[PDB]
Amino acid sequence: KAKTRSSRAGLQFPVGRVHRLLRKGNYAERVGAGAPVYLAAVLEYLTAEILELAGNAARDNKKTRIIPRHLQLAVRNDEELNKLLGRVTIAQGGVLPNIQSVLLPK
Amino acid sequence: RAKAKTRSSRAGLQFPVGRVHRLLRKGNYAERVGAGAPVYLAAVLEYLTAEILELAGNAARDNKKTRIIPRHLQLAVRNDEELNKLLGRVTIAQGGVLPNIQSVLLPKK
Amino acid sequence: PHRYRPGTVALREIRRYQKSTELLIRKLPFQRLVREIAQDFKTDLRFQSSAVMALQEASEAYLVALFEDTNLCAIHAKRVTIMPKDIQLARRIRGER
Amino acid sequence: KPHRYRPGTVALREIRRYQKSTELLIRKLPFQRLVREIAQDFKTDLRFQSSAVMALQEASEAYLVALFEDTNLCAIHAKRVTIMPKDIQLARRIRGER
Amino acid sequence: KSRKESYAIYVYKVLKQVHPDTGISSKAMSIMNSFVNDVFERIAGEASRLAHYNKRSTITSREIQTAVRLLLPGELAKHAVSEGTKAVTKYTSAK
Amino acid sequence: RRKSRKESYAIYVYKVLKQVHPDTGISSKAMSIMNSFVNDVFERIAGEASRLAHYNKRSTITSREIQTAVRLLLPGELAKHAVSEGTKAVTKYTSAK
Amino acid sequence: VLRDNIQGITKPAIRRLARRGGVKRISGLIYEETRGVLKVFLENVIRDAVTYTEHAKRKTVTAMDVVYALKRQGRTLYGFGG
Amino acid sequence: VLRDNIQGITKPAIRRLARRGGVKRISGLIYEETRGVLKVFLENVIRDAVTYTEHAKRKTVTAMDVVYALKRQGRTLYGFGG
DNA sequence: AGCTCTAGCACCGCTTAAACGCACGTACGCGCTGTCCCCCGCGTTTTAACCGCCAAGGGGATTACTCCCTAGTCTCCAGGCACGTGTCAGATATATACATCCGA
DNA sequence: TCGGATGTATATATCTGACACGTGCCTGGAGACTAGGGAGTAATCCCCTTGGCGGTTAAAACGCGGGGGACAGCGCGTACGTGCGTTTAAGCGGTGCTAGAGCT
Repeated sequence: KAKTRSSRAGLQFPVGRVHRLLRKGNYAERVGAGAPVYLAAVLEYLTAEILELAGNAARDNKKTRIIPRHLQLAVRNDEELNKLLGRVTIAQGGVLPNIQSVLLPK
Repeated sequence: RAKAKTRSSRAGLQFPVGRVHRLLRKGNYAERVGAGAPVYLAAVLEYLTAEILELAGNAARDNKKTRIIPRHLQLAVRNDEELNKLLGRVTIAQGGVLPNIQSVLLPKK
Repeated sequence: PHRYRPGTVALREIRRYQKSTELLIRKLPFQRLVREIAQDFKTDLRFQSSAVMALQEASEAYLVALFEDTNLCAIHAKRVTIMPKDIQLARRIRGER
Repeated sequence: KPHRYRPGTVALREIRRYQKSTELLIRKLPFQRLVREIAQDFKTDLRFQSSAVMALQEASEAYLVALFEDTNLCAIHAKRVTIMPKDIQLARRIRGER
Repeated sequence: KSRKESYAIYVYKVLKQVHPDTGISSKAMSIMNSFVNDVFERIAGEASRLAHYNKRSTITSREIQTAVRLLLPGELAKHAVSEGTKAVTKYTSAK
Repeated sequence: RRKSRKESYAIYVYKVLKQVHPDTGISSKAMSIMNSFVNDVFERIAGEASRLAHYNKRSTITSREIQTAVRLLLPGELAKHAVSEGTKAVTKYTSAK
Repeated sequence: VLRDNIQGITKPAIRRLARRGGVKRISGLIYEETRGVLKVFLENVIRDAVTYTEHAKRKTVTAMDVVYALKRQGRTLYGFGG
Repeated sequence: VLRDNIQGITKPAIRRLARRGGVKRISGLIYEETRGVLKVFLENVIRDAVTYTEHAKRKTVTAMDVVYALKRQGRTLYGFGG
């Protein structure tokens, strides 16, 4: 019986695919076996964080399907995923609802 | 054995194609490096070096100096509109800044 | 008859367009502009339908972001009307000019 | 009565002097202590190459000088001669630093 | 090749683990896949620089951990390092 | 002990200086900047040449990748001259042994 | 040959973009300045995109070509491929 | 041991930097704003520099660590190697 | 080099709602003014930055040795990915609450 | 003040095409074994960072006068917003094709 490296680490992201991409990407002459495991975990964790905040935004909008609007709202409302994705444009994401108080009526 | 002649001298370049070739390989930029790749790259680097040194030498003469110093390099890189675009994100050590004052700050009669 | 005063609907339009995700520029006119520019680099180029949309998404996002920077510098001059000098200052402080 | 230059005259002379020369404007020791103070908060007993402190100073002075140019522009844009904190805050906000 | 590899299945499995009641549009999924690929390239890209700067020839957990400490903001980094170290610990301990 | 050899573009920058300005010299500090500049531009073109090969999933970096990388990274007139210089160097080199 | 299509980007479209950007009031000159700015922006992105197309020896600009151009210019776009 | 050295960067030092930046008149409030901005700038660069030092398991921060930190931060410094 | 057959390009026809030109008001640009304050310019005071020389030790660089870790290859098999499918989430349509703005 | 206008938000129902589910299968991961050198260890060295003393002398700090500019307040006008009638062409549906991306 063969047990996939993803299940050994308790991860969903494919360690094998991450290992193959690390090797095929020519990022270095060699790739330690711990590197794809560690990287897959970081990517899987960051994926959950985005999806978690996006899911909350969806529930707040009484929606149960994540759409680009929820991703943008989550990314821009999160004080640190915005720092990670400050240079990133999200298709159909739009912008955060924001009006400067100087523009509002007295 | 034929007399060894450097690829740079064959290409009529001062920059070492061999060194550029070794770095293109040692840096693992790709699995393989075509023999023409380091020649083309060395020529571009040699040209860009001449471009900055020419303007820097002019700035040195304009400053009545014979040795190029970082000030001359900054004045050259910043006075040229294209070099300032290529090196806009680049800071030059001890280069200072261009001697420009906003006209609105100058006194008026 | 009833009429909304100047800026009343503008505040409503802001909410409408901030609440909406769709592209604000007409798709076909933007595609024509892309072609007009692209043809200068190479004749009879072809564009994937998704490539034109990618250009529009980026162009609208860039302009919207620029208008925010424009608005912020307009507010800094204690003005509410954005002027070309606001765009010029924003583009200058952003480092793209 | 003693000779006195008009307000801003010496400022213009100072601008020329500091723009013409390439001397570093921050004292090395106060900046070096500042670097080690900030560094001591990230990892204890770190050591700094003399050139490493200088590299940080050149970047820091270039960053602040560039920021002051952008700050002067937004101050001038507000039709003001005196730069205010809101000018720096706007420059940083437009620069995407906030 | 004709077959295209995407994180769709894994993003969906993570979504199921996060919010089983919640779905995700194909457009949002495309964004997520592009985000995962971009973050992968950033970490692997920085990991290559770290190895080269030390003239090292292999990417290890230390390079990934350091790249994550450099690219991720502080709390994302601390939590991602905890997740990465936990996953490597379980993997190595499970043997 | 003896210091292990550190490579530098110093002598090549100097030979180019002697060409553009035989009477002009260059301080060690300015030379260090020029060396940093050469290395930075090298890494930028090489980094883009890698992406180009990778985007087409090619295994070899050739003159085509370098020429395209130069056109992308360098500004308009610098690119035109650099492409001309790179082409002239490569074409004449091909005529050699 | 298509020409003078920049004026085809309607005045309300520029207004809508400004409204989304939070602009309450728009000067009559913003429309020409925005078209010029957009013209420069699209020129830079299309120049690089076409350059990738030409290097690939292709005649059709793929959406990935635009993403690479945007990626090179530090404005990476998510949603059109990885 | 070390404390408050951000206040040791003198008011004239900030003035000189502003004068080189072409600023003709400087409000007294700029000094504290500048120290705060300078502090966060140095913190970001030093954090990355120390991270390179730590990954190399070294105890002294080299000029290369600073140059790589700056390069990663998006601002390249010429004249210190690399 | 060769084939495939994708989908990009082109056009017609109809729809309609966005775009436009124009009417006309008053919101807001900003010239002008007042004024007071706070920043400048200078002298005085002073302090710690700087220079320079010496300690010393540690940690960085180097050599030598090792070994255990990864790349390559092979076998294998079931995970993952196009095809198939359908059912139910939100678009569309309708009713209708409820806050905000305007005209008096 | 304030009530009326009135757009936006919310609640309900029908629908539907999109994604959630199922399947076939095959290829790339997993298991196995190897070589061998990169990384890790240990010993060494020395240099360069930290640390101290001395002093001086330039630079910083401190006070002050005062002036000019920050900007509150004002005037005021025209530019820009809103509304309307007009019409424009974008968008959609459909049909044609074939360059040229994709694969071998």
